Amino acid sequence: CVADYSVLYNFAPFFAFKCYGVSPTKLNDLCFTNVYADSFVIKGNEVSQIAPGQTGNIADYNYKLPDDFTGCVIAWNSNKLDSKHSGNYDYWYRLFRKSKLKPFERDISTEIYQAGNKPCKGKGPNCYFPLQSYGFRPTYGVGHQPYRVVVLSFELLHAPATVCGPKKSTNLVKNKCVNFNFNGLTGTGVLTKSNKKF
Amino acid sequence: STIEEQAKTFLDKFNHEAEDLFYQSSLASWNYNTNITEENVQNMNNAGDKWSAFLKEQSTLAQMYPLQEIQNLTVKLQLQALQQNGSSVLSEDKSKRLNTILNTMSTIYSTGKVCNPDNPQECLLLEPGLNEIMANSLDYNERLWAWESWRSEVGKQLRPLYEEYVVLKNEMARANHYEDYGDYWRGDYEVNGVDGYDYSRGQLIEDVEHTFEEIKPLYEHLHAYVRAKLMNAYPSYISPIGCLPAHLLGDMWGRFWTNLYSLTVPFGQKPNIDVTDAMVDQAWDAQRIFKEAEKFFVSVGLPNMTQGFWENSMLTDPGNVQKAVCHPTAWDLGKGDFRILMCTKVTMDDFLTAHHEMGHIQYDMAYAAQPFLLRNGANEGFHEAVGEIMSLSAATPKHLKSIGLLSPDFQEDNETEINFLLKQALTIVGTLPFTYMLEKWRWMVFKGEIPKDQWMKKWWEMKREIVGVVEPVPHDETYCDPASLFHVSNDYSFIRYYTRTLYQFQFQEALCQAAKHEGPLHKCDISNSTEAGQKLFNMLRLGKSEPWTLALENVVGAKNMNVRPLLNYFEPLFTWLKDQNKNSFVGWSTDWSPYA
Ligand SMILES: *[C@@H]1O[C@H](CO)[C@@H](O[C@@H]2O[C@H](CO)[C@@H](O[C@@H]3O[C@H](CO[C@H]4O[C@H](CO)[C@@H](O)[C@H](O)[C@@H]4O)[C@@H](O)[C@H](O[C@H]4O[C@H](CO)[C@@H](O)[C@H](O)[C@@H]4O)[C@@H]3O)[C@H](O)[C@H]2NC(C)=O)[C@H](O)[C@H]1NC(C)=O
Ligand SMILES: *[C@@H]1O[C@H](CO)[C@@H](O[C@@H]2O[C@H](CO)[C@@H](O[C@@H]3O[C@H](CO)[C@@H](O)[C@H](O)[C@@H]3O)[C@H](O)[C@H]2NC(C)=O)[C@H](O)[C@H]1NC(C)=O
Ligand SMILES: *[C@@H]1O[C@H](CO)[C@@H](O[C@@H]2O[C@H](CO)[C@@H](O)[C@H](O)[C@H]2NC(C)=O)[C@H](O)[C@H]1NC(C)=O
Ligand SMILES: *[C@@H]1O[C@H](CO)[C@@H](O[C@@H]2O[C@H](CO)[C@@H](O)[C@H](O)[C@H]2NC(C)=O)[C@H](O)[C@H]1NC(C)=O
Ligand SMILES: *[C@@H]1O[C@H](CO)[C@@H](O)[C@H](O)[C@H]1NC(C)=O
Ligand SMILES: *[C@@H]1O[C@H](CO)[C@@H](O)[C@H](O)[C@H]1NC(C)=O
Repeated sequence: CVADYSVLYNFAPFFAFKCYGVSPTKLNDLCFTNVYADSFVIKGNEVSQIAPGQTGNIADYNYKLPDDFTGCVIAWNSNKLDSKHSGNYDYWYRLFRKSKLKPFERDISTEIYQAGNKPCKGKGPNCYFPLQSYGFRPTYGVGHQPYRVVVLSFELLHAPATVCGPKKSTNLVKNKCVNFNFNGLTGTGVLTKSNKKF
Repeated sequence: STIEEQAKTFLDKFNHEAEDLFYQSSLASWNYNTNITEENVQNMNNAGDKWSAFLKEQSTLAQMYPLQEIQNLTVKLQLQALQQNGSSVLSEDKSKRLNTILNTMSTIYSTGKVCNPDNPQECLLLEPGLNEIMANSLDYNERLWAWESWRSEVGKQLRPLYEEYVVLKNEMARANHYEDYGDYWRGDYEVNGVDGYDYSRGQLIEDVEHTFEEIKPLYEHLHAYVRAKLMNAYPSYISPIGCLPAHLLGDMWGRFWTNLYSLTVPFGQKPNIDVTDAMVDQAWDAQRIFKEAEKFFVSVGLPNMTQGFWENSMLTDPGNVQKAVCHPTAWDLGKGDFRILMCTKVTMDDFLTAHHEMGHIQYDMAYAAQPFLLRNGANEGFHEAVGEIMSLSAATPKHLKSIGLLSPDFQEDNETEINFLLKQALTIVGTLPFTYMLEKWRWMVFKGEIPKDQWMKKWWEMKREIVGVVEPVPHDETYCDPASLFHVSNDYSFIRYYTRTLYQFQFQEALCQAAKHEGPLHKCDISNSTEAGQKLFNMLRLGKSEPWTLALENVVGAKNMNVRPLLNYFEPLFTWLKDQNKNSFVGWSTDWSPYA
């Protein structure tokens, strides 16, 4: 399809919207193989922990990515929409994972926090459950609020792109020497009205 | 595999749980504080119960891993905290009796009342008038009657209760790793694990005696002046050199002589440096004062308060059914929520109190990033000192000129600084004797040196000696003067202040020295300083990962306590005391008794 990248600039200013493996000026005029739309919620302090290559203690816990992640990851606050004065214990996250994760892999498969002499597994001492409830409040300061984040990977690879930015046009001038371009038909001349029967 | 790996796996969830449940309990308590209703009381109580009970499930597994194979020392200190403040030894009966004694002590002390003389018709409590009858009323007969009646009506009831409480605490400490509950209080400053900074428990008695004696000549010099001024208004009652009666102190416990500022004034004709009168003229209010207090931290460099704090903190008393208690509290809840619940009037004293309260919030916010189990100062007194130094620095005439309420035309001379020096000494120097004597008597009563029937006698043996104040009416074993005191009747260690006062002066002199500031030590503002602010911020975010000796050596390059900054601060006042008391006797007559 045709993907325009001025849509978010219409929207609110997303705080940690950054680009690493792409060209910011050529975004609207670059072709990508596909688009990936990983969208999740992070708290403010560990938002940057979801980083390309620099996998934070949360990235290896929840969602990792390759070193050369091409595209842009957009992060913004969702406090007022997704915060309750009683604590967002419905919004959970594996705060207690054990090792490194792998790119494009949900943590729905639970990685039980098992580290100790106990083969206990599941939940409990030395066998804790990795999942932790965010417990968000709209009254919290910075670093403890639900920054909703999305991974918009701009993958461009061997498969044909077919996902590029739009192209604008200009007016039509007749009976005047001019240059022209019609879907890639260069040339100069005088354009008039014809009576052919295509 | 190892002890540390399993311990940190165990602590991973417990750190978050200690954040969560403690925040829930503190939030219930804070909602009750902002909204005093019965249901808020129930929420506070239930949240505290659930939090403290959940502490047991993790302290049980904390003792499961002993403390003799720990090399990080984070696990070691955190497990020591778990096995001390979430563990106990007393059986259900002994602990129940202890808590019942505490509850009865609090009930009698708070609900105790003294009626007007020769009449049961009208009766008053301690807070409404007794703190003000001593402070304001000066009549001999009325004050003597109120003092005798109140002290009797508290001590006579509470003394056997304290005799039972001390024995129960001694038994609990004996079952603990302490010799006695006196040693249990002596173990608060203890340090272990790091050689060269470990604190010996036996030094606490030895250290205090070192400096206090050297400052004893000063206090009696002050006593050489007070008895001169008091006899100005009380000629017949007071002996020329004898001990002072214990019912005209101006306060119930003889803590301060500053409230006698008018009585003990050096020069009563120079007006005070007052901006409260000028506050109205310049349309000042609470928000302006608090914003300039924030600007103080802005100029020094410490991070300022977030708008989330200013939005929710109650600056003024709502009144009506939305009643509260505006006592200065620097609430430490965490999760970015640090709020101040204190009602502020348009005065310079409330300005000082606002700085004092905001300092502790600053410290808590600075070290909040540390683990919740180590989110503590070096000891009890460092947290107080953090706000106390800024509160003291908020008493500088030059920065008050910078405020604008006090015009720059104000002048510096003898009677705009010496008048403040005497007030500051009466605040600081005058409290030292009772401050040390209370801890001394508590140590003596808990240790067991004194026979029971002599417990009160020793209490009145050192009153004539250390403070130089004698009772106006003898009090036997039935009476208990410390039972009328806040800390003793409610089991609160009083040793925190006798060290915070020593630490704050060193902190203030370090700030004044590293910033290249000249002039007398009573003129020092750190608003336009960066080295002092940075060197304070170095300690601000450290947390509990250091002891108090090491942290104190990170201030002035000296591990242990000292008194040189305190002597230097009142050094012109020391010269004043020496000069003006040439013909007045130095000391006090213990044997003298005004009660015939
Ligand atoms: C181990 O567990 C125990 C629990 O038993 C903890 O002990 C508590 O420690 C806190 C922290 O000091 C104590 O709280 C203190 O209470 C003082 C008394 O306040 C009462 O009275 C006033 C009226 O004067 C009321 O308004 C108030 O609501 C209370 O009813 C306060 O004065 C203290 O505040 C001081 O510090 C702040 C800065 O933090 C200053 O701004 C203040 O001006 C003031 O100087 C303080 O809040 C509590 O009382 C202790 N409980 C018991 C039972 O003793 C230990 O802390 C814990 N050990 C750890 C965590 O290491
Ligand atoms: C002894 O205990 C302390 C406290 O538990 C341990 O401190 C922890 O040390 C690790 C690494 O030394 C820190 O991880 C670091 O995190 C930062 C920021 O995410 C990152 O940039 C680094 O690359 C590293 O991953 C960890 O944050 C820190 N914990 C705290 C609470 O400060 C210490 O490691 C323990 N000693 C040993 C030998 O393990
Ligand atoms: C303080 O708490 C009381 C009760 O805990 C609140 O009173 C309730 O307020 C809600 C909200 O308006 C009403 O729906 C209830 O009917 C009230 N109940 C009672 C018994 O008054 C009170 O509003 C709280 N104060 C503030 C400022 O919110
Ligand atoms: C710290 O610096 C500020 C600004 O440099 C000082 O504020 C000035 O104070 C003088 C006298 O009080 C006034 O005449 C100026 O108008 C003030 N300037 C500004 C920009 O406010 C402040 O006085 C300094 N601190 C101290 C203690 O003097
Ligand atoms: C004080 O807080 C405000 C927040 O409104 C912030 O903009 C400002 O930078 C802070 N001052 C300093 C010195 O950090
Ligand atoms: C007052 O200050 C002046 C400074 O010029 C000093 O000489 C004088 O001794 C002071 N007065 C007293 C009583 O100390």
